[PDB]
Formats: sequence, structure tokens, C-alpha cells
Amino acid sequence: MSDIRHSLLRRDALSAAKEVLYHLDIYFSSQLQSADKGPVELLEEFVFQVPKERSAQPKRLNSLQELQLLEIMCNYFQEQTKDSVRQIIFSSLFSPQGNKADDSRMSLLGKLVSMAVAVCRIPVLECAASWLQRTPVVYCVRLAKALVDDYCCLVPGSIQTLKQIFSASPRFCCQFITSVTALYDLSSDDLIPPMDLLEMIVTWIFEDPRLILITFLNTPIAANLPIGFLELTPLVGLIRWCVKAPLAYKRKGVGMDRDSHLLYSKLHLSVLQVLMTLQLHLTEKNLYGRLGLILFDHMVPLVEEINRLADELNPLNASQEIELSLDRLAQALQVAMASGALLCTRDDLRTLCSRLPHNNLLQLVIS
Amino acid sequence: MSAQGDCEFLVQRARELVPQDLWAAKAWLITARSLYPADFNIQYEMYTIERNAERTATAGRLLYDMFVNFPDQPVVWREISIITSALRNDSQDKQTQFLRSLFETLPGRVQCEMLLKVTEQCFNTLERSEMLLLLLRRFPET
Repeated sequence: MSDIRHSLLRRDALSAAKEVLYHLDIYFSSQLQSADKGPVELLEEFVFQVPKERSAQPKRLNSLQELQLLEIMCNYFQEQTKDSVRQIIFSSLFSPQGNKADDSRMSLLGKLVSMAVAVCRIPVLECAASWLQRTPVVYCVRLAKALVDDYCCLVPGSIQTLKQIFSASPRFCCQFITSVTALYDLSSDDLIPPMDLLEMIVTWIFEDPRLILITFLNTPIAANLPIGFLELTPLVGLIRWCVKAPLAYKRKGVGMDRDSHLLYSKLHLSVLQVLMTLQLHLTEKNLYGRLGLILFDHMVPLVEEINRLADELNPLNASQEIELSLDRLAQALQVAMASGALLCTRDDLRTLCSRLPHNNLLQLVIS
Repeated sequence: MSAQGDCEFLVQRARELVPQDLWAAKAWLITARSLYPADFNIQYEMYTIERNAERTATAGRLLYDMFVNFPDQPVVWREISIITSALRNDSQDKQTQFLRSLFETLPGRVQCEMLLKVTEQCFNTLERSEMLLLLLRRFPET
């Protein structure tokens, strides 16, 4: 009834919102076996500090009452002990509902997820990872980039906390790797990975093949989702990032970032273990179906992006870097062909090499 | 079809990769596939470049399996002789201990066959007898 809503439409730290959420979750759990948009939208708007009326004042702003409500929600979610209920609540909270505070609601949901990760709410973190899997790559990747920018830029320890969570949660680690690859698209200066985030990623490359395998084995994959439902294998991003070592200097004075080549190369070297693990998981086992691995015909887009982005004085200043990047790309293509990740035959990338700088690695890739 | 040249280029790349991080050299060495069984001596040299316990264990597995696959390289015989001598004496070398651990990690039949091959190669009476005695001590059933 609307009387309960009115009784829950007062104060920004009110426990009535938590009681309403618990009752709705219990109703959903009771009816799940025999299985509303409006109630979830209203609950999110109440959390987002936007009132029930579409054009009324904000629901009591934020202040310390919003922090109290967030703490109460985190405490309830950690002790919720219901994967489906937590996943449904997380999906409802961070979905674009068209309200005036939709982006702020998504940002607050990401903030709560970061708080849960800091609180080591492992079941809640897993539910958030599943919700991100059930969310568009654009909004989820933007939220991940915002959370990474918030944490990594602070004092040391946030990278340590992220690495510890990645060691604990492998699905969250794979989602974070995919989100980092999507953010570090080599598109601009901001696309250059930050030092702390890159250090955490490089340090967390001991179980990256294991995390990728865990993400692959977590759930069978359907057809291509809408713009990517958190694809596990972000191999193209890592391969480009290794290639984009001189791109840090190219995008920028000019020589602002040039020492990251070795760390990226070390992180890229983990793909050999990932390639062998993927080969064992697909070719050796019965998982040799579909396209081998997550390719999505992105190899041609990757080659086109490499050709387009490398135009910044490739001839003499970055000749050695271009040749090394060509060798890395050839190694990635050979790994994909041997491991079966790229089911397509030749000329899919050999023709693309025509619009790339000539190197001995190009002949080696052709050979 | 320019296969020796590719091996030479890979050797030069590995030589240039010694100063840099070993992960990059390992990644470059892993994805070769063109003539890896023929260039397995280069892979053995790369595995012997690293001297960690895990690296030595992986070397003692992979290189031994390749040598069983390709029993015609004198480098395999040299490694087997070094492992046998390491078992006999000179325990002060950690790499010798790693080679001895790799030799003992193999099955008894494989170790007996390797010792028999070394003894057959050991034309000297003393060396052949000592190798046979060590094989009998390690493997009483041989």
C-alpha cells in the first residue's frame, strides 16, 4: 500500500527502506519458484535521494543520513545470505531506469560495491559481479573506471585491497580485467593505464589464466550479448596495451610516459600461460565447440586500430617499438591460431598487415 | 623453406632478451611452433637460463620428455651424464641438486633406461661400473 511508502518516505537514514527491501526480497524469493519494475524503480529512487513524485524536491539530500542508509544496506547485504535476492537487488539498483537520479543511483551502487569489497562481503561481491555480467559494458565499465580512479589515485593499499579481492574472488578479478581492458582502449591519454592500477594488474598476473578459466567454467556462454555482457577473455586489450607502450609517448611533452614498456611486456607474457590453459581447456577437453574462445571477430578491429593509432611518427622515432609491437601481434595471432581462439583462416589479418609498417615480424606472421 | 634462419633469428632474439625481463623471453620462446621439436635444444638452453626451483622442475620435466621423444641429441646425453655425476658426487651445486631431483622424479623404468644408456656410452670400466652400481642402489629392481 501507499501508506507504507509514505511511512518510508521520511528521513534519509530510515530503516523503513531496509525493511521494505527485505520484504520485497522475501516476496520475490517466495514467488521465484512459481515465477515488479515499479517497486524496484521506487526503491532505487528512494535510495538515490529522488522523491516518489517525478518532479519534486530531492529525498532529504544526503548528509550523514545517506551514509547511515548505505551502511545499513551494506550490513544487510553482507548478511543477506541469498545470492538470487542480492543479485536482483543489485541489478535493480544499478540499472538505468530513466529517473532524474539514474546516473547518480548507478554511481551510488558502484560506491556501495566498492564499500562491500573493502568490507570483504564475498557473497555480495559475487552478486555484484553477476549483476555486472547482467549489465551493459558501457555503464558497468564506466562505473569500474570511476571506482578504479577513486581507489588507485589514493594512498597505497587500495591496489593491495584490489589484489587481495582478486585473489579471493576470481570472477570479480576477471570482470575487473575486462573492465580495465575496456577502459584502457588506447584511445587517448586517459586510456593509458594508471601506475597503481597497472601495478595491481601486473602483480595479479599469477592466476590470470586460472581466473580466465574460472570465469569460462562459471557459466555456459550464449550468443553475442548486447555490446558485451562482461566477456571473460580480454586478450585483445592486453595485446594492444603491450603494443601501446610507445603510444603512451605518442598520445602525449612527447616523452611524458615511456618507461611502461617493460611492465606491460611482463604482463603480456602471462598470455602464454593463458594460451596454454585455453588450449588445454578447449582442444584437449570437450570444450572445443563454438569459436574456440571469445573472439567476436575483434581481431580485424584490433588490427585496424593498430594501423590507425600508430601513425604518430612511426618511421624513425618509434621504429624499434613498432617492430616489437608487430612481433607481439604476431605472437598473439600465433597463440590464437594454435589455441584455436581464432577459428578463421589466413588473410583475415594478413591483408590488414598491408596497412601496417613493414617488419620482419610481418613476414614471420605470414610464414 | 628458411627454417634454419628462423631458428637463428629466434636465437638472436633470445640473446637480446637476456638483458630484459625473463618473462618476455619466455613468452617469445613459448610461441614458436614452427620447428619447436627441432629447436628443442634452444628451449633447453632457455630453460637452463633460468635457475629457480620451479623453473628447474619444469625444465627437468619438459626437456626430459622431449629427449625421450627425440633420443638423438648429444645435449641430452651430456645432461644425463651431468645428472648421474651430480647424483654420484658434487652436491655443493644447487643446479646439480635440481638435476638429481629431476632424474629421481622420473619413473624407475625411465631412470633405469637412462642409466643403461649412460653405461653403454660409458666405455670405461670404472665409470660404467659406478653408474651401474648407482642405478642398482637407486633402483634395486634393475
